[PDB]
This record gives sequence, C-alpha cells and structure tokens, in this order.
Amino acid sequence: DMEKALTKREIISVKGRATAAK
Amino acid sequence: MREIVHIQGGQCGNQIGAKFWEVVSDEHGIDPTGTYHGDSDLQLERINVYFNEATGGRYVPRAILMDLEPGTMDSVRSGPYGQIFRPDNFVFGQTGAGNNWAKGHYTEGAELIDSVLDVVRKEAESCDCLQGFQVCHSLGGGTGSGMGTLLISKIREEYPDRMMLTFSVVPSPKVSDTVVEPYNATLSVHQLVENADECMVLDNEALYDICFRTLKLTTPTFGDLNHLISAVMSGITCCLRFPGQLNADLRKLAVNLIPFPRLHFFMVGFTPLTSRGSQQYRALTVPELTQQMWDAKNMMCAADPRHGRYLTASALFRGRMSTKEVDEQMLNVQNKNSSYFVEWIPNNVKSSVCDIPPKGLKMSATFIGNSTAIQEMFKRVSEQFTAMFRRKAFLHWYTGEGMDEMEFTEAESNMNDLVSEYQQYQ
Amino acid sequence: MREIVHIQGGQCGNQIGAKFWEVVSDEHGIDPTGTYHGDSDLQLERINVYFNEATGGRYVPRAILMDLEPGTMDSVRSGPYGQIFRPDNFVFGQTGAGNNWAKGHYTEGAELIDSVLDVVRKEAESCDCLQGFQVCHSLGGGTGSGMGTLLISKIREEYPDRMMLTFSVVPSPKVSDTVVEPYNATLSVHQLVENADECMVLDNEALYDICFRTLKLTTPTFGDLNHLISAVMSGITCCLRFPGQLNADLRKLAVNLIPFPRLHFFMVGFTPLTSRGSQQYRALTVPELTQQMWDAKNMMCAADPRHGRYLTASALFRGRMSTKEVDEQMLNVQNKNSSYFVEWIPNNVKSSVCDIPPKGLKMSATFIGNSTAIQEMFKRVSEQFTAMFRRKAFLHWYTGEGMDEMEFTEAESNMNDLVSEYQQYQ
Amino acid sequence: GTENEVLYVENARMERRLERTERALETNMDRLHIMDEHLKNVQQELKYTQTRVEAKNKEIESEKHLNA
Amino acid sequence: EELREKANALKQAKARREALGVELYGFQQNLAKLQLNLETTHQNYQVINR
Amino acid sequence: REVISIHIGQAGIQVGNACWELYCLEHGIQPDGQMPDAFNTFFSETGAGKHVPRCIFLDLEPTVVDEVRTGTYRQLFHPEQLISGKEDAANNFARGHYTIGKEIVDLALDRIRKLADNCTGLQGFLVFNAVGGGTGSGLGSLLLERLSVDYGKKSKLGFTVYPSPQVSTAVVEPYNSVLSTHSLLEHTDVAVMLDNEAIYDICRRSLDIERPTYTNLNRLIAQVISSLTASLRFDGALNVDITEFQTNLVPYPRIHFMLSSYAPIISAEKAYHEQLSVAEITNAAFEPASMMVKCDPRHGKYMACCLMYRGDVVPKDVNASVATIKTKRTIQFVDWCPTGFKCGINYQPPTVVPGGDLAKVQRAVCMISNSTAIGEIFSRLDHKFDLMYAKRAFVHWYVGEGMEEGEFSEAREDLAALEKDFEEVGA
Amino acid sequence: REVISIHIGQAGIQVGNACWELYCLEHGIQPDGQMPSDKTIGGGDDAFNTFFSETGAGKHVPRCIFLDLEPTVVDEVRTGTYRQLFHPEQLISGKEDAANNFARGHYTIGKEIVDLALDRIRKLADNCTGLQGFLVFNAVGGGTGSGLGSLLLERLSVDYGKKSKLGFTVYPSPQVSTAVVEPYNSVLSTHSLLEHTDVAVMLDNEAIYDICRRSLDIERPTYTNLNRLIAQVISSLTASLRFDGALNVDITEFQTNLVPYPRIHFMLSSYAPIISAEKAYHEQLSVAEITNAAFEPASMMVKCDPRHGKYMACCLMYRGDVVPKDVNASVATIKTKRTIQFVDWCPTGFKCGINYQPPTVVPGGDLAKVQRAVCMISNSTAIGEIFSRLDHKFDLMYAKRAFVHWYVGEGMEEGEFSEAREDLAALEKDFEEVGA
Ligand SMILES: Nc1nc2c(ncn2[C@@H]2O[C@H](COP(=O)(O)OP(=O)(O)OP(=O)(O)O)[C@@H](O)[C@H]2O)c(=O)[nH]1
Ligand SMILES: Nc1nc2c(ncn2[C@@H]2O[C@H](COP(=O)(O)OP(=O)(O)OP(=O)(O)O)[C@@H](O)[C@H]2O)c(=O)[nH]1
Ligand SMILES: Nc1nc2c(ncn2[C@@H]2O[C@H](COP(=O)(O)OP(=O)(O)O)[C@@H](O)[C@H]2O)c(=O)[nH]1
Ligand SMILES: Nc1nc2c(ncn2[C@@H]2O[C@H](COP(=O)(O)OP(=O)(O)O)[C@@H](O)[C@H]2O)c(=O)[nH]1
Ligand SMILES: [Mg+2]
Ligand SMILES: [Mg+2]
Repeated sequence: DMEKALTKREIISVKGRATAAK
Repeated sequence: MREIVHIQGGQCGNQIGAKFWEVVSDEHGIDPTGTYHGDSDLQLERINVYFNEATGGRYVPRAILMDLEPGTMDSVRSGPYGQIFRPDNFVFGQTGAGNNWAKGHYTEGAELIDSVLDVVRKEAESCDCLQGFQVCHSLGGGTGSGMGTLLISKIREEYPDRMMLTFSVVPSPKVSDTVVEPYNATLSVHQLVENADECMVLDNEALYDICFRTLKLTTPTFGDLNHLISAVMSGITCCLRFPGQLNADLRKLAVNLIPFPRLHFFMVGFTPLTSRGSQQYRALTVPELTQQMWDAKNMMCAADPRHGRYLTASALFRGRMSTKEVDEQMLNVQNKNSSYFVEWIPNNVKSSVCDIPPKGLKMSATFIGNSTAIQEMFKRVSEQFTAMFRRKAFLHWYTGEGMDEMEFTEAESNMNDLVSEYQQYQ
Repeated sequence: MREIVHIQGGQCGNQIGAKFWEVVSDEHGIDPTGTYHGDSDLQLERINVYFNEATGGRYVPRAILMDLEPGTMDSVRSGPYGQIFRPDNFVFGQTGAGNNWAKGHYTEGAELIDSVLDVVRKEAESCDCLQGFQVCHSLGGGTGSGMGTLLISKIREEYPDRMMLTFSVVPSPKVSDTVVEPYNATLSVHQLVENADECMVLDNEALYDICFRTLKLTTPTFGDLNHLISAVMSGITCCLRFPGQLNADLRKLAVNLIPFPRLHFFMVGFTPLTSRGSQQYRALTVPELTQQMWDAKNMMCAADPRHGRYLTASALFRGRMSTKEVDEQMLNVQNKNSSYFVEWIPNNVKSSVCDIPPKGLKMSATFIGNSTAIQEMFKRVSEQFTAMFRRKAFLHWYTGEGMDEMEFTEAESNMNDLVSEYQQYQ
Repeated sequence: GTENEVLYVENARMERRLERTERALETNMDRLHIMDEHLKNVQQELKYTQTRVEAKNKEIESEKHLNA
Repeated sequence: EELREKANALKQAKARREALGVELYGFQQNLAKLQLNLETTHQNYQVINR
Repeated sequence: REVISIHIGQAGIQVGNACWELYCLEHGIQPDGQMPDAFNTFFSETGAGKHVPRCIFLDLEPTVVDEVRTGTYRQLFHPEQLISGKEDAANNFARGHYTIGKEIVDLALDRIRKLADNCTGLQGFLVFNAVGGGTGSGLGSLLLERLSVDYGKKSKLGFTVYPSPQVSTAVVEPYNSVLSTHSLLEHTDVAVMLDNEAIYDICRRSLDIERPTYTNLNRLIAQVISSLTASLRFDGALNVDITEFQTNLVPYPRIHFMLSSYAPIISAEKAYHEQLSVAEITNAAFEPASMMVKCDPRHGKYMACCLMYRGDVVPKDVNASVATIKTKRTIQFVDWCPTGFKCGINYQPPTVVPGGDLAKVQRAVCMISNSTAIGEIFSRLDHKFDLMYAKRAFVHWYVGEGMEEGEFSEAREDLAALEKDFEEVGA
Repeated sequence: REVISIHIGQAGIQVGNACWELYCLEHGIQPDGQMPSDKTIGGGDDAFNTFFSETGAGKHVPRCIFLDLEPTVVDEVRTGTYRQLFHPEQLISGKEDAANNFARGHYTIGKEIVDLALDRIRKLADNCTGLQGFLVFNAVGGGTGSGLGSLLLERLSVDYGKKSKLGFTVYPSPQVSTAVVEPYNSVLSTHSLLEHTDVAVMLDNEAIYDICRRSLDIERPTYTNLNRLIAQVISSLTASLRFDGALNVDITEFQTNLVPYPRIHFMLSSYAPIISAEKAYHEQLSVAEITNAAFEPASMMVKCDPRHGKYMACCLMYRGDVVPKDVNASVATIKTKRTIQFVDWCPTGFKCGINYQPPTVVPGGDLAKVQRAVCMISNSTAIGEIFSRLDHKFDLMYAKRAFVHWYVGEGMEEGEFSEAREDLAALEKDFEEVGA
C-alpha cells in the first residue's frame, strides 16, 4: 500500500502538470 | 526614361524573372560580367529602363528578389547571368510559408515586408520617372501569391498613380500541384482584382500544349516554359527600349484594353513560335504572323478564345513591316469573325508597331486579348474552392494564423461577382 | 603651417592613435621604415601638420603617448607603423591605474603628468604656429579618462588660445567590458564639459552594428573598429591638409557647430562603407554619399538620432565635386527632414569641400552632428550611476585615494542639469 | 498534514499572483500594439500636413508675384 | 523563478510602453502646431487673395 | 534547415543504423567521418574533418546500444549520444512510462535541448519506434509529451511501426499499441506508417527474397526516409520541406496516420531488362501490392497523395501520370477533394550501398498517402485488444506497475472516437 | 609584472607541485630548471620573468616557497621530478607537524618557522621588481595550512600591506571530509582570512570529484587529477600578466571589479570547457556554449548551488582565438537568461579579459588540448550557505566542549572560540543584508 501511495502521488502530480500544460 | 522595376516573388516568379533577365541582357548585349558587348548603338539608349550604371561600365538590373526560403536565392545566384544582381536587393527569410496563404500574408510576410518595402522604395526613388512596377508571382502558392499580393497592396497604397503589371500562373486540373490550389488562388485574386493594374494570366497547361504541338518538343523542362514566358514579357515592353512607327506604352495598353475597372486580366501569346525542323520551310509575313497569332491555341491560357468574346485585343508587332499591311489584316480578322468580337465597340483591336525585332528573328508579334472567356478559368477555381470549403477541409491550417471564416466567404463572393460581370458582357 | 598635436592615453587611445597614424602615413606616402617613397608631390606641402623632418628624410610623427604600464608601449611599438614614433615620446609608468579614476587622476597621473607636460610643451615649442590639440582615448577606464582628462585640464590651463578635439569612446549598456563603467564615465564627462572645446563621442555597440550591417563582416575584431575611427580622425582635417573649393578648419567647424558653449558633444559618421563583395555593384556619387550620411545606422554614436532633433550639422566632402549638387542635397535633406530639425536656425547644416579624396576611394565624406539625441547617451550613464551609487557599491576603491562622496554628488548634478539643458533647447 | 496545507496555500497564492500578471500582460501587449500602429499613422499625417504647408507657402509667394 | 522572470519582462515592456507614449505625445504636439500654422497661413492667403 | 532524429527502442535504433549507413555514403562521409552544403541538414561539422550526426539513440537496455557503441560506426556519434539504461521496459507500456521512463527521459530531453541550441534553422523532429513494445510505446509517449510542451509549434515526424494482423511477436502488443495511439494521436504531427508483414510481402515479391530478415527491412525503410527528406539536402525542380507536407496532407488535426509506398525496388538481375520510366514507376507506386502497410486501400477513398520523385524526371510526364491515375476507375478520391496530389521533383537519384540489394536505378518515387482506408488497422487493433481485455488478461502487470482500469477504458473509447471520425470523413 | 607564491600545508604543497609542473610546461622550461638550447616554443623573454627569475647561465629559480612542518612531502619534492628546478632553500620543512591543531600551527611550533619563512619572502621581494602581489594556497581544514598560514597572512599584511593578496583556499566539503576537527580548524582561521586576504577564491574536494566523475568520466579520481585541474585555473587567471591580449585584466582589475565592499570577497570559480580526449573532437567548442558551461550550476569548483542567491559581479578570463564580439553577444544572452537573477546594484557586472595563448595540457593528463577556454571568478551571495553550514556543524561540537582541551591546554583559550564564531555570524549577516 505504501508503494502504491507513492505511485499514485507521482502519477497525479504529473497529471496535474499535464492539465496545467493543456 | 520611363522606368520599370522588376519584383520576383516565390520560386516560380524567381525562375521566370531570372530567365527574363538572361533574355533581356542578351537582347541588349551585356555579358555575365555586366560589360557591354553589343552590336548597334540603338541597344544602348534605353538601358536605364531596366538597368542602373555601376562604376566602370558595370550594369545592374533593377530587380528585387523576394521569398521566404534561401534555396531559390542561392540557386538563382549560382545560375548563369545571376552574377549581375545586387546583394542588397537579394532578400530572403528562413522559415518558408508551406503554401499557407495565411502564413505568407500574415505571419512571416509581416516581418519581411518591413525590409522589402525599404528596398523597393530605394530602387524606386533612385529613378527619375516611374512608369509602373512589374511583379512576377504565382497564384497557386502561399509564399509567392499571398506575400507577393500583400506587397502589391502596399505598393498600391504607397504609389497610387503608377502602373502595375503582374505576371501570374493559375491552377488547372492538369497542372494541380499543391492540394490547396483553390484556397490560394481565390484568396489571392480577391486582392489582385482590387490592386493590380493589369494581371497577365498564364498557365502551365497551355504552355505544355504549346510546347508539345506548336513547338514539337521532345521533353520540355521548366527551362523552356519560363523561356517562352520571358519572351512574351520582353516583347510586352519594347516601345520603351526601341523606336517604332506607332509606339505604345503600359498606360496606353491599359486604357485601350480595360474598358471597365474590374476587367484587367489578359490572355497573351507570342509569335512566331516555330518548330525548329519546320521553320526552315515557312515564310514569315504579316498575314502568316496574324493567322498564327489568332490561332485559337497559341494563347497561353486554357480558357478557349472561341468560347467567348474579345472585349478588346492588342497586337504589338515588331520588325520592319507595312502599317497598312498590319491594319488590313486586323480588319480582315474582325470582318471574318465578326460574331466573336464585342459588337458595341468598333475596331476592337489596337496594333502598335516597333521597329526592331527580337534577337535572331526578323519579325515578331505579341497578342494581348481582354477576352471574357476567362470566366471559364475563374470558375475552374471557384468550383474547387466551394467543393473543398463545404467540408472545411484544410481550413484550420489557415484559421490557425489569424484568418477567419468570414474571409473565405468574402473571397468566394468577390470571385463570383467577377465571374458574373464577365458573363454579363457575353 | 598649422599643427595638430595628437595625444594618446589608455589602451584605447594607444591603439586608435596607432591606427590613425597608420592611415595618415599611408596618405602622405610615408613607409613604415620612416622615410618617404611617395609618387605624387602635392602631399609634401602639408607634411608639417603631422610630421617633423629630422635628417635626410627620417620623418617623425608629433604625438604624445602615455599609459601606466609598458604592456601598451610594447604592443604599439611592435605593431606596423611603430618604428617611426619618437622613442622619447614614451612616458609610461609600470603600475597601472586599474580601472579606477582616483588612482589615475590623483596619485599616479598626478606624479606622471609632471613629466608628460614636459614632452608636450617641447612639441608645442617645436611647432611654429599651433592649430589646436587633439586627444584620443576612452572614458570608462583607468588611465584613459583619469590621466588623459587631467592632461586636458593642464593644457586648457597653459594654452587657453587653442581648441581641443577630444575623440572619446564611452561605455555602452549592452557591450559592457568592465564593471565600474558609469563611475569612470561620469567622473570624466563632468571634467570634460568644462574644458573640451569639442568632444566627438564614440562607442562599440555601434561599431559592431556597422561591421555587421554595412561592411558585412563576420568577425569584427578590434583592428577594424579602430580602423574606422582611424579613417574618421584622419578625414576630420582634410580641408586643413589639402586644397579645396571651400576649406574648413577646426575653429570654422566649432563656430558653425556650437550655438551655446555647453553643446560640444558631437556624433560622428563616415561615408562610404560597403563590403568588398558588393563594392562594384554600386557607383559612388554625391547623392549616394549624401543619403548614406543622413541615415540612422551610419553614426558611430549609438544614440538613435531619429528621437532627437538636429541642432546643427556639418558635412565635409573630399573629391572632385559639384558644389551646386552638394549644397542642393544639404538643403534637400534639411527641407525633407524639417520636423527632425530645430527651427530657430536657418541653414542648420554647413557643407565644405576638399579636393584630395583618400587613397583607394574616389569620393569620401565625413559627418559631424551636434544633435539633441545625445541626451539618452548620458541618460544611460546617469541612471546606472543612480542605481549603483544608491547603495555605495565599489565606493571604497574610490574613497581610498582622497576622494569624497560630495564629488560624486556634484557629478550627478552636472549630468542631470546638462541633460535637462539638451532637453530644454530641443 | 501541515506540510501539505502550507504547500497548498503557497500554490493558491501563486495562482493569484499569476492571474494578476496575466491580466497585466494582456493589457500591456494590446496597448503597445495599438499605440505603435497609431504612431505610424500619426507620422503619416505629419507628412501630409508638412507637404500641404509647403505647397501653401509656395502659393503664397505666387500671389506675392501676382500682386507685384 | 517563472514569476520573477515574467515580472522582469513585464516591467521592461511597460518601460518601453511609457517611452513610446512620450514619443507619440511629442508627435501629436508637432501635428497640432503645424495644423494651427496651416490654418493661419490659409486665412492670410485668403485675405491677400481678396 | 536542420531536422533532428531521435530513435527509441530496438526497432528505432536499428532503423537508425540503416539510415546512417545510407547517409554516410550518400554524402561521401567515411565511417569515422571525414571527406577525402547538403550535409548541413543532418550532420554538424566540428573541427577539422569531422561530422557528427544530429541524432540521439536511446533505449532502456544496454545490450542493443553496445554494438552501436563498439561497432563499425563507433567513431561516428558523440559518445554521449548513445543513451542506454540498465533494465528494459520488458514489453510493458506501464513499466516504460511510469517507473523506468522517469529516469532517462530527463537526460534525453537535456541532450535534445543541447542539440536544438546547436541547431540554427530547426525544421522539426523525426522519431522512430514500434508502438507494439514497451520501451517504444511508453517511453515514446513520455518523451513526445515533453517535446511538445517545450517546442509545440515545430513539426514532429513519428515513423511508427504498428503490429501486423498475423505476423506478430508479442501478446501484450495490442495493449501497448492501443495505449500508445491515445497519445500519438495528439502529440506527434505526422505519423508515417509501417508494418512488418507488408514489408515481408514486398520483399518476398518484388525483391524475390524468400527469407527476408530485419536487415533488408531497415535497408528499404531508410531509402523511403531519404527520399522524403532529400528535398532539403539536394536542390531540385520542385522543393517541398516539412511544412508543405502537413499542410497538403492533413485535412483535420486528427488524421495524420499516413501510408508510405516506394517504387521501384528491383533487383540487379531484373533492373537490366526492366523499363522504369516515370509513367510505369508511378503506376507501380500506386499498386496495392507495393505499399508498406498491411492494408487494402482499394477498400477506401484517398484524400491526399504526396509523390516525391527522384532522378532523371521531368514535370510534364509526372503530370501525365497523375492524369492517368485520376482517370483510372478503381481508385477514387473523396468528393470534396478535386485536386489531391502534391508532386515534388528532385535531381539526385537514389543511392545504393556496397553489400546492398537494390540496383543503381536512374529514377524512383516515394509516396505518402492519406486515405480513409487506414481505419481498418485501428478497427482490427481495437477488436484484438478487446478480445484479451474482456477477461482482464495481462492487466495485473500494468496495474501492479501503476496503471488502472480507467486508463484502459479511456484509451479504448478514444480509439472508438477515432474510428467513428474516420467513418464520418469517409462519407 | 612579477608575482610570488607561498604554498602551505599538505594540500598547499600538493597543489603547488602540479601548478609549477604546469608553468614549466607553458614556458618550455626543462624539468631540470633551464631552457632548451636546440629548440624553443613561443617567445618573449618577459614571459617567464613573472614566475622564473634568472640568475646564472640558463637556470631559472622560481618565485614560490614551499613551507611545511612535517618533513614528509617537502623532501618528497626534494627527491621527486623537480630537484634542480627549485632553489635548495625555498623548500622549508620543519621536524614535527601541527597535526590538525590550529593552536599547534599558530602558537607553539608554527611561530618558530614563520620568521624563517618571512626572511626568505623578503629576499624574494628584493629580488623581484614589479611585484604585483602574493598568491597563497592552503587548506583551512588542516594543520599548518590553517594555523601558520593565518599567522603568515597576518604578518604579511603587517609587513607589506599595500600589495595584493590572492588566496586560493580549501574549505571542507559539506559531507566528504578527511578530518574530525575540521570545523574547529576552519572557523578558527576564518578570522584571519576575513580581513587579511584581499580576494579569496575557494576550492572544494568533493565539488571537484563530482566534476571529474561527470565530465572527464574518471569514475574514481584522486588528488593528482584535482590538483592538475586547479593548476589549470591558476595558470588561466595568471596569464594577463604574461601574454598579450585584446583586453587585459590583471590583479588590480580583479580587485577593482569584484570587491564591492572591504569585507565581501568570496569567489565561486569555474573553468570551461573541461573535456576528455575522446569526447573533445566530436563536440563544437564554441564560446557561446563554453560561457554557458562556465555559468551552469553543476560545473563550479565550490559545492554551492548558485540559484540560492544573486550574483554581485563576474570576471571572465579567456585563452585562445576568442574574438571580442561573441563574448559580448553571449554575455547578452547570460544577462537575459531565464534562470539566474542579478542584484539591482550593478546593471554592468561583467569584466571580460582575453589572451592569445591557447590553454596548455600536461602530457599524460585526462584533459584534451583545445583552442579556447574560459576561467570565471564570480563574487556572489550564495556562498553564505557554506558559512551557515560550517557554523551549524561547529556549534554541535562546541555545545559539548569536545576537542577543546587539545587547544586550551596547548596554546589558546575559549574567548577566541567565541569570537571566531561571532565573526562568522557577522559575515552571514553581511551576506544576508547584501541579498536585499
Ligand atoms: N524494421 C525493423 N523492425 C524491428 C526490428 N526489430 C524489431 N522490430 C519490430 O519491433 C517490434 C518489437 O517491439 P519493440 O518495442 O521494438 O521491442 P523493444 O524495442 O525491445 O521494446 P520492449 O517492449 O521493451 O521489448 C516487432 O514487432 C518488430 O516488428 C528491426 O530490426 N527492424
Ligand atoms: N583540493 C585538494 N585538497 C587536498 C590535496 N591534498 C590534500 N588535500 C586536502 O587536505 C585536507 C586535509 O588537510 P591537509 O592538507 O592534509 O593538511 P595540511 O593543510 O597540509 O597541514 P598538516 O595538518 O600539517 O598536514 C583534505 O580535506 C584534502 O581535501 C590536493 O591535492 N588538492
Ligand atoms: N513557367 C514556370 N512555371 C513554374 C516553374 N517552376 C514552377 N512552376 C509552376 O509553379 C506551380 C507551383 O507554384 P507554388 O510552388 O505553389 O508557388 P510558390 O509557393 O509561391 O513557389 C507549379 O504548378 C508549376 O507549374 C518555372 O520554372 N517556370
Ligand atoms: N573601440 C575600441 N575599443 C577598445 C579597443 N581596445 C580596447 N578597447 C576598449 O577599452 C576599454 C577599456 O579601456 P582601458 O582598460 O581603460 O584602456 P587602458 O587604460 O589603456 O588600459 C574596453 O571597454 C575595451 O572595449 C579598440 O581598438 N577599439
Ligand atoms: Mg525493448
Ligand atoms: Mg602537514
């Protein structure tokens, strides 16, 4: 669950960066 | 002393104008080094109409090359007789327009025109008396049609009392090269109707047909086509550079060939175009030249002259001829084909005479007709425009740069009103 | 009969003066050996302006050289045209001012100008009848502004009669070679507004612009900027050194160019300037020279003259010349640029002619304008002074040699009221 | 989650300042472009009036000659 | 870093804005002066015509 | 007028090896790189007699870059350009896009910016990958997104290799290709198309190669690339750069998946007797049995063709060949497109290589086609994706690496929207 | 234009050995202290007079003194490659050594050899004529380098005073360190280093190991490599006193351009373009990118991120065929760059300088031979981070009064432990207020 939390945070942060880019 | 400055736009205009200079420099007798090596003094009186005197006898043509890519400029400089221009006049960008009329007229045109107008102004007020500009530009492209068109508009709003010839090829089903041919052509002619004083329409389709039949050529590269175009253009303006029995200049032809302001497109041809194996047989006389001139195919357009009416016609004869022998041939043509010529204008044809033939030949003739049959040529573009525009194909690569959806409807409406105006007199 | 006692200080002054002596020796036909091997003989008549006979032909140039390290008296003595400068005209310390003004104006220059004045007075007493003094140097440097400016003050003290040409290269905003420019620049402009009878201001951000645009170079090293400055400084005295149709000496220029006593900050040009690859494509003529002079990028003073309004201007021509056309052009520019001229003077421009064009060229000119656009070229230094002095940056290097902050405040006051004075009389 | 809270408030303040500077950017660029084209038009009008007054004063000398 | 750099660019652009506004103000002043002088010389021409 | 080349994955960095083998001889450059300004658009001269390519090879595993590092062109590239990782994405879009991608993409982008700053007249980027793999698909998406957010207004040319209907070497490659297309639809600018099976068939028939390996495939893809890029290098009659391509061929921002063809490819034993004039080479370029994508374009309607002729070719004979093509009855363009050809002519005939297979032909033709029939590959991929995905097969790898059901569903529905748009534009 | 150098401590002497093996390379001096007679390279009899004064037939005695207490490295030089070169007396070697103790180096055993050092420095001063200044090289985290180095700096400032003092010192790295009492021995010597060195130019063992690892790809570098590539920087910045140039910048220009305040002189360094012998000829080493490589954060000799503050001033010495145009056209790009931030003080905070001698290279070295190079010394504000680190990791030991007997029972007391830290607090205050 800890590694899943890490991956989810990374993915959502990159998603937010992408949304700001678009 | 009635100067003309030559502006070569796009790759097409660049190559055609380069051949034009390689022809006129030959006719006036100057080597690629700019040193005179002619034959008669009559070549030299009016060099200043197209050339400037550089130090030590060097002559430099009054030309401005202009485009958005350096390839055409480097090629034309490496070409023969391209060593005589001025590097100040040589101006180019770095991007390229990509047939995007919006790009040519708006994006990089706006950044290269601040310089093209400076060089044009320098070369134009370096001469005492302006007769008009001579712009060679394609129509189916973006870099030479849209940007050249905006250059024409700027020139029209700067010098509003001087003549303006443009030489423009057009799209056709048999010479279609870019996929946005109607989009470029209709948009360009929207402004060419508004600004250019006279726009000689040429076309690769009729040039090809001429080359294959009346020249019996094996394989013509663009060299021969631009050669024929340069021959026609050099024949257009010879009453300036040489004396004549009955001379005429650009404004003379304009007033005698454009009855109504929105009717300044032409169909032009030049004689004698002679196949080289069969020009040892024929005899060159005035009636022979007139028959070959009014040959329904020898016109450098695909708009059939016999599918329409001649509003006005004008033949520039060159050589030592008989003025009665010219006028009687023209009257014979009118009397024979009385149906075609516009009925409510008597003596629809004007014939000018210059006293010096082009190099080699003994006689020459240049036909310019303000036929109403060019409605066929314009519909051949308007139909493709409406077909491609109904589905909005390729549209967004013009709307991206700053165009709208209003401009295309405006352009189509203007094209249709021009077509209707040509039809109304037929 | 009239002599120009040239003075060199700094590294700028040394190298630029070496270039100027190079060009002068080239014109007068003095080889670098020291003797004379000229071909024409109208050149001997005014050798005494820049040269002394010694014995049997060992000519020597009268000019003073001063610097605070031998690293320049070696690099000037080593270069071409170096074995002619008099060895005694080498007064150099071995300390180096070090980009500072106090150390080069109050200690080291203070102890060295006592001996520099010795040689300059010896040359003054060796020349029969003076014509003026001509110092050439920088302002944003250690021993270019400090010791040279102290020498200017001393000369203005001892010889009130004579004029002072001051060819000064100032800092630039973009091309900033050293850190404390706007201290050493202000603390010399303040001292030059009191003494300099006329100072011609220069820079490098315009020399590189010229070498890019007009001369079409690619790697403009210092040996060509200094060459342009050499050519101009040599041409500024053509009407004194050679015959002509309307001669013009230094006092004539000053009286024609200085309406109020605090308006002696010129901006300078030179024509023609074209690349070796396009020399032949253009034919030199009085019109081409004139509308190259009266441009916006052909001024070495990188302050946009289009913003300012020319108080007074001077055009010195050299070559066989149609004086009617010269003053017709000098009036045509004045009439067509009325709004860019200050309108409480008739005939804002003065045109003079000499009849010996430089070697190589066939017709040359020189432009000296006392325009009001020179307010910005002091605004830059003033605003930098405010921004840096506000926090007293670098100030300990200044106060460590007896300096006081009140001096900086007075310099600010002088620059501000002078720029307001230009703006007022604009 | 004090770190998360402070970072979130940082981001909110940042977007506020960014909206401010974006509005400033829009106003600045548009005003710049319009005033520059207007400057060129004013230069054109100055040329117009200058040539007009030149012609007018030449005509002034003309009636002086006529009255003579 | 984006904020500070964009602020610097905006400030410099506004400085250029102010400078060009000043220059256009001067141009308008010249235009008004020339217009006034033109009208005065115009009435002068009319009266001397009479 | 420079264009830079980026190669990702096994297929990309082998096609790049073929391309550089081609270009070195095409410009006369020796292996290490010398000559005993046409090169300026691919190499950047540095120092005395040394030209370095404007490329970057990268991959998540080093066993495929090692032979490039120590091979016959070990003296060619900059030793810092042959990027390599330590563990490959292992046929996993998720692995190559989420946990191995985020290590090497930053270095790749830094070197890309270095090359862009070394450039002076940037025309565009051209990238190579096969979307059926993991380090191709995921890393290409992760790198294209950053390239677009950096440059944005400059062209990108993805020369992608989709899987084949029956010649396939993977089981997760439908998932890979579906998850890659959802980003290659929006981030690249022109997607040139290749398949392994169609090139196998053309090798079997035209070159009579009974058993063709990857060497011949790359050796005849590099020729198409050189043919469509030769306009920049060699000055010809009609000049077309990257800008006119995507202005003459792309009608809508979502239709840029264009087929590629080339003619002729005739062995040296038949080239002596063959008749390869312009009319017949065009008629053999437009035949379905010579297009490098496993599709039957006669099922669909063309929209835009781009014909790059090379060699002893004049303009009116290509005009006549175009006339014959548009008069033919079996192939038809959409109603709204009266003119649908972009013809360019170049004076440099194609280059052959020692140890190669093709012949020193006088003239040749490359072709890029935008037609409605290209939706069949997408429909097939959708079908053979959903066939696996109806049982959640192989989803545990992606989920454990960090994907989720939502991304799969959204990619599938985006492909559905693409298919519906193709059906709409085929009307 | 003469300059002399003193080398103190293990690090100082190990730097100087490479430094003076490179100078003989530049000036073509044989490794036995003379100039070849059969051939020659370059020219200019006044080139070597800044470094190698002549007294004899052809033998050149250098202008450096290598002084140390432990007789382990000085005699290593005495038996190494350079025996005839050095003067047999410029090599000072005591009997015992300071042994990581500032009090030992400055109060008990360094005080009986400093007079012997000064009475040879005076002889060298009488020998030279245009003495530009002193260039000291020492490690502040050791023994003699910190203790008697500080002693000799103070004594030199008392004796000569006027002449320039360029220090090239070595603080410890933030994490890499080869001593246990380094914070003490550094925050002690900072008191003398603050108000006696005219300009301090800083090094970092770790920040140069990282450079070696990433640029030259020497995975496991060492002191020899580090000190070679610092000899490079020293020679690069000491070329304007030796060779010609379109724009010269000597010691006075350094001090007038990069020292905006008497107590603010601490310099980041850089030397571009560093490259190996394999990735050199594949690259386009243009000025427009070697300037960017000099100004990039990951290529500075001092371990400190330059983004944390604002540059105050910069000085860029150049070697090779660098024209005076591209330097300006690229300094414009630097001043408009999107990642650095200057301070509103100086709109003009650059001082270029150009030589005509291309950079040298030690045979058997890992650095390539290239036409042009740049060495940049920058006065910035982020260097206060280093002193913050040192104070924070000094207070940890001072709280427990650890290691303090090794000083108080030997030569010194606690008042200076307090004062040498309050001075660093004041320095941090100064940098913080400059950052405004
Ligand atoms: N033209 C060409 N295609 C190749 C070659 N090698 C492999 N391919 C294609 O590449 C596909 C394999 O997917 P890739 O993404 O390239 O495999 P990869 O690069 O090792 O990446 P992974 O998924 O991590 O294994 C196959 O379907 C082949 O069609 C080659 O040498 N030449
Ligand atoms: N940068 C650099 N540092 C060195 C070199 N040699 C030794 N050092 C440094 O020296 C530090 C330890 O102090 P030392 O130099 O050995 O001692 P010292 O200054 O010579 O004085 P003593 O204590 O008497 O030996 C270490 O942190 C090293 O980084 C070198 O060649 N280059
Ligand atoms: N007469 C002549 N026509 C040419 C030549 N070169 C190209 N063309 C014609 O120009 C048309 C293409 O114009 P285009 O390239 O789109 O215009 P551009 O973008 O402004 O250069 C083609 O249909 C050719 O027929 C030439 O050398 N001579
Ligand atoms: N234009 C020009 N500037 C020069 C030349 N040589 C040096 N400079 C400038 O001189 C300035 C510094 O001068 P400075 O150091 O005071 O000269 P010094 O006092 O003689 O040592 C720098 O900004 C250089 O750009 C030259 O030949 N031409
Ligand atoms: Mg892989
Ligand atoms: Mg020791």
